[PDB]
Amino acid sequence: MEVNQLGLIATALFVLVPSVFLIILYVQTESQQK
Amino acid sequence: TTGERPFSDIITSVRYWVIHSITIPALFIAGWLFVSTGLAYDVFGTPRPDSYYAQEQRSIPLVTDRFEAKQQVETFLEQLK
Amino acid sequence: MTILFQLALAALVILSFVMVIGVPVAYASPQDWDRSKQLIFLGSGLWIALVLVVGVLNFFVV
Amino acid sequence: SEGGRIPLWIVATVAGMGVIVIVGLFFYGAYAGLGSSL
Amino acid sequence: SYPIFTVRWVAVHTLAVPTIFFLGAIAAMQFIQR
Amino acid sequence: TITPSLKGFFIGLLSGAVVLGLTFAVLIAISQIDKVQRS
Amino acid sequence: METITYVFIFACIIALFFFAIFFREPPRIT
Amino acid sequence: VSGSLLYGNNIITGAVVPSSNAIGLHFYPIWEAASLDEWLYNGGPYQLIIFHFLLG
Amino acid sequence: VIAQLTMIAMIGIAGPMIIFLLAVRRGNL
Amino acid sequence: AELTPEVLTVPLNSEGKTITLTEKQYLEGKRLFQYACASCHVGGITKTNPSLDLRTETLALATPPRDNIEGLVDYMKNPTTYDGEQEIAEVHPSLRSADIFPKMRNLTEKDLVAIAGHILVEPKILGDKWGGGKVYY
Amino acid sequence: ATNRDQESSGFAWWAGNARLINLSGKLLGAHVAHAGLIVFWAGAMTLFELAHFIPEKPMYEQGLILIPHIATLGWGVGPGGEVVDTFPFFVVGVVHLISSAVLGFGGVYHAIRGPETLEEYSSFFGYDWKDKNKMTTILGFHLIVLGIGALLLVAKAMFFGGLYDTWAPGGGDVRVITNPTLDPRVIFGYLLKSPFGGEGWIVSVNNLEDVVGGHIWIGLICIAGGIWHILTTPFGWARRAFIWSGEAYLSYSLGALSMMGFIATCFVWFNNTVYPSEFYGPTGPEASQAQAMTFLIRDQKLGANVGSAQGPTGLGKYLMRSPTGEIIFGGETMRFWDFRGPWLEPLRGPNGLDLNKIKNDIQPWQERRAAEYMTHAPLGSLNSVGGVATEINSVNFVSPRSWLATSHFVLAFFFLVGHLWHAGRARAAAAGFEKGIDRESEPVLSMPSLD
Amino acid sequence: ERGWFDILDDWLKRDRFVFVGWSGILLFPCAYLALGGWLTGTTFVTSWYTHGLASSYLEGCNFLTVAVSTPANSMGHSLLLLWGPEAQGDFTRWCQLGGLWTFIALHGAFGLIGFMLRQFEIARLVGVRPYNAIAFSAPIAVFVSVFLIYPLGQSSWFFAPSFGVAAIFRFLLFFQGFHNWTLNPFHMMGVAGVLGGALLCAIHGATVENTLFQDGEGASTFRAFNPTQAEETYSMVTANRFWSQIFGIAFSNKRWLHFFMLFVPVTGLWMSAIGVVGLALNLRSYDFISQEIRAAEDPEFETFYTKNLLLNEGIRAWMAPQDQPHENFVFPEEVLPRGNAL
Amino acid sequence: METLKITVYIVVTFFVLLFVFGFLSGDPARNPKRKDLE
Amino acid sequence: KLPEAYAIFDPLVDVLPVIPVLFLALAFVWQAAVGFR
Ligand code: CLA
Ligand code: CLA
Ligand code: CLA
Ligand code: CLA
Ligand code: CLA
Ligand code: CLA
Ligand SMILES: CC1=C(/C=C/C(C)=C/C=C/C(C)=C/C=C/C=C(C)/C=C/C=C(C)/C=C/C2=C(C)CCCC2(C)C)C(C)(C)CCC1
Ligand SMILES: CC1=C(/C=C/C(C)=C/C=C/C(C)=C\C=C\C=C(C)\C=C\C=C(C)\C=C\C2=C(C)CCCC2(C)C)C(C)(C)CCC1
Ligand SMILES: CC1=C(/C=C/C(C)=C/C=CC(/C)=C/C=C/C=C(C)/C=C/C=C(C)/C=C/C2=C(C)CCCC2(C)C)C(C)(C)CCC1
Ligand SMILES: CC1=C(/C=C/C(C)=C/C=C\C(C)=C\C=C\C=C(C)\C=C\C=C(C)\C=C\C2=C(C)CCCC2(C)C)C(C)(C)CCC1
Ligand SMILES: [Ca+2]
Ligand SMILES: [Cl-]
Ligand SMILES: [Cl-]
Ligand SMILES: [Mg+2]
Repeated sequence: MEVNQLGLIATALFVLVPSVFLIILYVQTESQQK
Repeated sequence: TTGERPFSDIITSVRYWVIHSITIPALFIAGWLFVSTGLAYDVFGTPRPDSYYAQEQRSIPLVTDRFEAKQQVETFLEQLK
Repeated sequence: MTILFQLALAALVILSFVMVIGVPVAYASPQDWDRSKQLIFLGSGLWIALVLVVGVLNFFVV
Repeated sequence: SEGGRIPLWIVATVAGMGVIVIVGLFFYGAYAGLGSSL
Repeated sequence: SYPIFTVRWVAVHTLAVPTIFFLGAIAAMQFIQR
Repeated sequence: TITPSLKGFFIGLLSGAVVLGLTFAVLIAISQIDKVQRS
Repeated sequence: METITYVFIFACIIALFFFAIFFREPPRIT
Repeated sequence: VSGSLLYGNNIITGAVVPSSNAIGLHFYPIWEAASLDEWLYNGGPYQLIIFHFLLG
Repeated sequence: VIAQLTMIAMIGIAGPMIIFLLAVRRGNL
Repeated sequence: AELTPEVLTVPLNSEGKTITLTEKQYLEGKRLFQYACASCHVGGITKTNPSLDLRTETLALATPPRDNIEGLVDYMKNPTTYDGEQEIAEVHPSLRSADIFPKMRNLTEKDLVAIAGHILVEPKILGDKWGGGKVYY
Repeated sequence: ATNRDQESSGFAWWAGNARLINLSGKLLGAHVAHAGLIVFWAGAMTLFELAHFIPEKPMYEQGLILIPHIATLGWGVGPGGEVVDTFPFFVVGVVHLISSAVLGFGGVYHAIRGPETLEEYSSFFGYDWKDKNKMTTILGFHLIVLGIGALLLVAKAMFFGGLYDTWAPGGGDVRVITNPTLDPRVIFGYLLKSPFGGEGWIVSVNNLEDVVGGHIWIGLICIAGGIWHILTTPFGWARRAFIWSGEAYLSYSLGALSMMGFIATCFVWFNNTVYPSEFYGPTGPEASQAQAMTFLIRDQKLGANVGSAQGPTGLGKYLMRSPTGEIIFGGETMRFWDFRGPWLEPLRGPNGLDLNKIKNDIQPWQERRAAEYMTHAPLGSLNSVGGVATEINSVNFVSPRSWLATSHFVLAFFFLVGHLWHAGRARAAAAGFEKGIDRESEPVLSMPSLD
Repeated sequence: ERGWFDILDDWLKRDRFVFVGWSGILLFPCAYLALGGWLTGTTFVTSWYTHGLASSYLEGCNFLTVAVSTPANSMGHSLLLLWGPEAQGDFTRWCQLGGLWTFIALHGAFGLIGFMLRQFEIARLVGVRPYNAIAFSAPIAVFVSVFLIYPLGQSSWFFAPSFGVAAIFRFLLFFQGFHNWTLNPFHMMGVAGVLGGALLCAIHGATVENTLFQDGEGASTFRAFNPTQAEETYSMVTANRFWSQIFGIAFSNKRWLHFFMLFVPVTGLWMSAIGVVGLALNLRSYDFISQEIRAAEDPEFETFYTKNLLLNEGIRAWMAPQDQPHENFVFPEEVLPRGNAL
Repeated sequence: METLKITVYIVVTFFVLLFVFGFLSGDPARNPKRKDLE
Repeated sequence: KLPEAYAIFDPLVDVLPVIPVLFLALAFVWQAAVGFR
């Protein structure tokens, strides 16, 4: 299909960037003192 | 409670109904006559069933000019003979 | 027989209306139940009678 | 003047029947005159 | 014991008075024939 | 020149000023007549 | 490549369901 | 009608397509078809899915 | 038309009448 | 616009004679048409044969001509195909087939005149809508 | 006043009839008065329909649902379903209306005057919901009663004039059923038929022999079951399987009635035997097929070879094959090829619609019937404007099939809802937590954590 | 300090049956006029000159079909003030030009402003956090995007929704046929937020109602609650276990639960507002280009998407001449798109 | 395809029997409170 | 139509089927009379 050839990178960064932001925040939360 | 007379007190009292067996029917009748006399049509400019089209006309009297719209409407009304 | 019929049927309707209001009021009223029970018996027998009357006279008016 | 003279259940029954009558008229009007399609 | 003409009274009548007038109008409308 | 629509604008301005004016006059008046009890 | 992307995102969502259910932070009464 | 991603659909356009009008309300389980190719052409997945779903 | 509205007027009033009569007479409502 | 005597004036026959229907006749015509005809002829079309409509011009080109009261009334007594060649009372409502189309049993000559008049007046009001079908709804 | 407020009863006004659960006399009043309401409606509605009825119009053009029921029983109708005598309708209506006075009398009496409870008054009429044997006994009585009803239908069919048979040879007519189907293979064979297309379970019953024989079976089954239940008490497994309370039995009956509602919906939508199209109008399938028939006829009259006519899609314009090869009408009506009707069947051969019969044997009465049904398809608006949603005002029509199907779907659904509500409440109340969780004995607090 | 301002403040903020406040001065006249204008128009006023439509009870319309209709397209985006150059102070003519539409829209808008301000004011006086007003920002975003921004991006107020039941339905079908608005992911988020909000509402109500503590002897359980009671009326713990075992996850935090109940529908509506803002400029999600290229080259290629576009094309051609009378559309029978038979 | 059919029929019958006999297995007794409901 | 002898009762007959609904409404009037206790 003649899709937009940037759709792949757009979707991939759309998922990855905020997901990564959240994982960073979660993981640095867990490692704080109990 | 906020200080006003309870509604149930008011609407279960004789005086309320003395007032309102007059005022309510009067208003209802006034609305009725507002229509039945045809005054509503005149006030609002609503076509009567015989005033939508001239006898042989099948074209909508659509307003097509912003600033001469008033005149346009008046002309459409005039063309109803 | 049309006079008999049309009035027996009007009387059936009228009595029915009377029973419809009267019976529950009687059943639930505290006083005068003695007079009521007999009035209800009378009304009921008369209602049944009028039903049968209208029913018979039907075939002499249709 | 005195609150309570006319029982609220009567007020409700009468007002309610009035509403039923007027709405009923509007539905009759759906089948007659303007808007009746006839 | 209780006031009659209050803010509430006014609010109520601003709605109720025209309402009855309009219902009367529309009722009249049900008998209009083309 | 004052066109009909400028005259209209002025009429609207006056009407709004009148409505708001009478509203505030009335509310102030009522507020003065029906003061809250304190102390 | 589009299809791969769509199915990938879906699969990530299902895996997410799995972790969100079986590896949630447990609710604790204090 | 193409419903699947690999046959040219995206997430918004994609669907499992309803069974054939020729079938109507006839029960069309896999075993009533002469083949899976037939089952697929006539929209058997739709019936299987919606019946299992509604039960479930 | 007048006859139909008269009929539904008597029939319609019958129920509330039952209730009203019982309420007036302190009946077993 | 009004339902004037002129609108209600329709051809009585093929010889130039007209008849002026009353408003009550027009109403009766609408009512009876709805009662007996509209199930198939709603809005002037024909559901079981859309090739043939109730437009005045079409009725004019039917054989015998049906663009007048008489033609339509006769049709209602003895319907034919559009060319007049075969009598179709057996599959079309008529007085002649009131036995198999029971709604025609209580239709009087007056009723037929009223229906015919409806058929001729309606297009004078509705224009292309009459016999136009869904396109003109 | 006993138990007629919330403080004493535990039930608010809006749940007021729950105040009646353990007051068998008043509850009897409620039930009898209600049966009064039902019979009242049957009678008054019948009289209204008759008063509004124009005999030379089809019933289905007149918003009639009860007269069609009476007519289906063979009363007041002759060949083709034509009305020959309106008097039977009048009788049915009047007798129901009169009977309603009686039921209402007993109902009002029991409800406000009679004994509030019946147990001290009578051991036979008194009952305890938890008394399993008394419950199965009363159930037994009612089963015998229903069986007698079904046999009343059989009696009407066999000995008192018969039933309207749309399938009657030479045309629909009232017919006495002399050889009802007794073969259990056929009768229960219906019960084992698929509910899907071309099978349609019990809704597929297509001849009065099967109907009457079926009612013979059901009558005997119901009477036998009634006797069984008078003479027995519930077995151990049943005792351990059910909740035994008023609300529970209510819930079971609600479930059953819901099921029955949906069944009736499909029955009136698809079946044209016990719901003759002469009285109820054509089914949707019937009307779609009737359209196809109509235009096949029209175009063939014009000279079309309808067998060889290829449509825009490649499928036959008029005729095509079903998925099993049967010759069927084409176009969208392809979906309705399972339709069967007296006006169409003469055109049916071993392999489906027969092209030579179509070419040579279509009778004017078939053209008439197909046109009539096509133009009385069960489509219409809520304000009863007949036809598709885009049709103009002109025709005052909604098919009786639509009114009855829609009404009964709505009713069946809310009764399913009622079933869930009352079954769940009966469970919770039986277990003793219908009013909420014991703060000092919250079950979950004694359960181990999930993680 | 005890000047007239503070005395006025005193009276305005008196605890009465209908609270007034400073916000009341904006809200009540504007809301009253908006509603009154709607009732007046729907009862008595035509749309003959603006739309070629009847729209009032007076003309024979019913509650479903009555409307206060938008002005003629030729009016453009005129404020259409009674005293403006169009009506020139003539009330009858003003009604006939569709003046009641802008009347209602604008009084409506300022009225919504008044209502939200009312929410803030009351929240402040009672001493609660102002989340009700914040949540109310979503209805406002919808009203503003749909009734104001949208027509402002189009040719005129004419294409705004008319204030009427059937008119609003028409607005829906127009958006399908012309904007393919269902295909728009902002609308999809709107849908998710609305249906999701209804789901949360239903599920939360039912969960609370079915995990109640028995706090009375009554089988009707509503009386067994006291407003001033300290204790939770239902069991969070039992509810949590129930949904955890049924659905896999469950709320464990009531504050989170209720904030989520705010978040979901408000956010949904806001997303839909953004989409409508796009539609103001005809910046639609109408097509998938890859789909069109494929279908253009391959006449055997069909999806529900292409089918829906056929539906849209039908809507446009069949409705446009009567829906847009100012265009003077004449579509010959032969140009009308139709399938076989129909 | 006949084997698939038989397999599915058997599976369905199996799970259905589990459902029915399961609810027949003293289900009213399976609650945290009052168990004696027989 | 009803048999001619009964024609005078047409208006009553026109009204009868709606009566059952009135019983539901009656239940509320009654409840109103006892204050929905
Ligand atoms: C099918 C409809 C129906 C029926 C049959 C009943 C039956 C009954 N209700 Mg009711 N109920 C209903 C609907 C119905 N309900 C509805 C819809 C509601 C919600 C609004 C309630 C709410 C309700 C409550 C809250 C209560 C009842 C209770 C009762 C019972 C006692 C009534 C009483 O004490 O009368 C007192 C009233 C009167 C004496 C006034 C007159 C009433 C009579 C019956 C009217 C008869 C009119 C009729 C036209 C006469 C024809 C006679 C003719 C044949 C000769 C009674 C068995 C009560 C109960 O449970 O008792 C323990 C109770 O507390 N019901
Ligand atoms: C089995 C149910 C049923 C059915 C299928 C019919 C079918 C028909 N009736 Mg009948 N009718 C019924 C019950 C039924 N009626 C009852 C109980 C009464 C007594 C009030 C009447 C009184 C009646 C009259 C007086 C007349 C008819 C006529 C007609 C026809 C026109 C109907 C119409 O126009 O609807 C209009 C549609 C409505 C009014 C909408 C109904 C929607 C309801 C309120 C929704 C119900 C929802 C659910 C049950 C409530 C649950 C709430 C939930 C929260 C729990 C039609 C053939 C007419 C006719 O043509 O006769 C020849 C006619 O004149 N009917
Ligand atoms: C299911 C319906 C039903 C039930 C279970 C009862 C139950 C009871 N009634 Mg009630 N009753 C009913 C309907 C019902 N009634 C009706 C409709 C009316 C109005 C006519 C009355 C009027 C009534 C009165 C006036 C009295 C009772 C009382 C009694 C009790 C004693 C009856 C007796 O001793 O019979 C013994 C048996 C006979 C006398 C012979 C019965 C002959 C029957 C009618 C033959 C026909 C049966 C046939 C199958 C019915 C089909 C009807 C169907 C079409 C609906 C008893 C508790 C009494 C009471 O409670 O005392 C305090 C009492 O005084 N009832
Ligand atoms: C309304 C009528 C009615 C009612 C309420 C009952 C109720 C009762 N009967 Mg029954 N019974 C009836 C009529 C009725 N009977 C009739 C007419 C007969 C004669 C045929 C019998 C013969 C009968 C017997 C012989 C027995 C009962 C028993 C029982 C009790 C438990 C039955 C139960 O658990 O069913 C649940 C049903 C089952 C467990 C059967 C298997 C369930 C399958 C899987 C359901 C399949 C149906 C499905 C929904 C699809 C339908 C179509 C299908 C045929 C393909 C119970 C008290 C028993 C009892 O305890 O006696 C004292 C008992 O042994 N009854
Ligand atoms: C045979 C059928 C049946 C029976 C006998 C009962 C009997 C009982 N149910 Mg009910 N119930 C049923 C069906 C039935 N239910 C169904 C189908 C539903 C699904 C909606 C429910 C849902 C239900 C609930 C939710 C509840 C009950 C409750 C109760 C009890 C008290 C009922 C009460 O007092 O109502 C009083 C009656 C009213 C307040 C009037 C209701 C108004 C209805 C919804 C509108 C009617 C619309 C009408 C058909 C069309 C419009 C007409 C227009 C004039 C308005 C009672 C034991 C309560 C309970 O749990 O008791 C333990 C209770 O809370 N039931
Ligand atoms: C606070 C409540 C309120 C508000 C916010 C509005 C707001 C609006 N209404 Mg109004 N309206 C209200 C109450 C309100 N209304 C009431 C109670 C009525 C009933 C009488 C009306 C009746 C009404 C009508 C009949 C109409 C409006 C319309 C309008 C709009 C245009 C107003 C305008 O142009 O003002 C301009 C004026 C001001 C903004 C006031 C300015 C005040 C400044 C600060 C003081 C300066 C004035 C100065 C002293 C004058 C000197 C001038 C000199 C040089 C000659 C506007 C959207 C119109 C509309 O909707 O058309 C579509 C319209 O036709 N309204
Ligand atoms: C605009 C205008 C303005 C103002 C005016 C107004 C403001 C008026 C008001 C008025 C209003 C304010 C209206 C009235 C009303 C209402 C009505 C119109 C009625 C109704 C409803 C109903 C009919 C009811 C019924 C129903 C429902 C709804 C409920 C329940 C159920 C029932 C069925 C009952 C001015 C002048 C300044 C200026 C210019 C313009
Ligand atoms: C058949 C016969 C008979 C009939 C009888 C019957 C049976 C009737 C009854 C009666 C009925 C049975 C009626 C009922 C009633 C009343 C009403 C009219 C109703 C209502 C309601 C209301 C109006 C409501 C209001 C309120 C309430 C109270 C509370 C809350 C609020 C409200 C608003 C809801 C007669 C005699 C005629 C004769 C002929 C035929
Ligand atoms: C428990 C109660 C309830 C319910 C009530 C009831 C449900 C009762 C009933 C039932 C009923 C259901 C009663 C009644 C009515 C009926 C009657 C009263 C009868 C009579 C009939 C007659 C009179 C007929 C006549 C006719 C002739 C025969 C021919 C044709 C014409 C005419 C129609 C005239 C309520 C809710 C209130 C609540 C409280 C308690
Ligand atoms: C007349 C008719 C006939 C016949 C009929 C038949 C013979 C049928 C039947 C009979 C029968 C035979 C019916 C039925 C079924 C039964 C039921 C419906 C069952 C149910 C079940 C249940 C419900 C149970 C529950 C549960 C279980 C599941 C488990 C555990 C727990 C419990 C137990 C709870 C025919 C169709 C041919 C035709 C038409 C007409
Ligand atoms: Ca005129
Ligand atoms: Cl043409
Ligand atoms: Cl087709
Ligand atoms: Mg009208």
